[PDB]
Amino acid sequence: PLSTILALDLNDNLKSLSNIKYMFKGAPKENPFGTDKDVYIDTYNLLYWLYLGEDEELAYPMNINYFFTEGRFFTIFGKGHKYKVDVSKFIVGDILFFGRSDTNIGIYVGDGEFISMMGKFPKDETPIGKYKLDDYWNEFNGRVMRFDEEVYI
Amino acid sequence: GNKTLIEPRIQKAPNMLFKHQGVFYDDGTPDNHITTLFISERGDIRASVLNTETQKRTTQEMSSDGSYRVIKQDDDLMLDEAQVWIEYGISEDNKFYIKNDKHKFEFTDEGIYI
Amino acid sequence: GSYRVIKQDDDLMLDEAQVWIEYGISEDNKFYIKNDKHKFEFTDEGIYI
Repeated sequence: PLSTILALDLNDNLKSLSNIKYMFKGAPKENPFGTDKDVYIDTYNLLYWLYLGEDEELAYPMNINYFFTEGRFFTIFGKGHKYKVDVSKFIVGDILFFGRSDTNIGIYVGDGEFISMMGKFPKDETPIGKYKLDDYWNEFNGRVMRFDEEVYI
Repeated sequence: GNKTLIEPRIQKAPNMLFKHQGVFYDDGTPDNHITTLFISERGDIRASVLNTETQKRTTQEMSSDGSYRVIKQDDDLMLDEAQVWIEYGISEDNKFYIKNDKHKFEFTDEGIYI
Repeated sequence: GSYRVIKQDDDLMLDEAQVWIEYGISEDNKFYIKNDKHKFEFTDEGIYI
């Protein structure tokens, strides 16, 4: 699939992407992958740039309102329930939400992990990195989505 | 609840204000101090203290363009047509200044002028 | 109608402050910056220290 291949490519290149830096609402106009210079990007913009590399375009800045009405996603699990046993059924490339008000999102990777940027709020200098799901499982909020390209337009 | 945004009915920006006044107090003298925290639709902010009977006012004004300005008046409540007054702040152009009825003290981005 | 900003380093109360700096508009029409040392004042006419 497209989303699984993109997640695998991001995982393979995760250690070379240290130029990318964390910010609250970093919306730079320069593509991070097409420039050796450091750049502050958040998770939403990161996903946008990652999907823009191929033929899909989506829209910018791709805020939380994107998932409501654009019809690019179909929900897998709803918000408000949180089961630890049904995490194994997930698949790579599923988007993982975080926070009580959709503050941050993530991309799921196998072996019970996820890819996201975590750091102090006021523009942290920590680069992108992968963390275990055990400590962040409290703030998962049970919302899960998935991509679909064949039928759209 | 059904994945829909709660649109506001009115999209025009509001204008707020916190007007404060009274009538009297335990000292027995009539109350005549008026103060406001007016906010305009264009983003301006104006904190002012007024004594209407004595015809005195001191305002701290912020413009939409971003101009810090504090004005004090001695004989006119309205900002327009003031004789005795003092001002100091940041004009719409990048110039720090203190001005009054006499010639002002200005601090341009380069040098010192009077 | 007196603009005044005060900063203190060793006393929360405004009264009986040793180390402090002030600047603003006094009850009389005089722009000034004053501290423990002699002040910088800008009267309606002229410049004084």
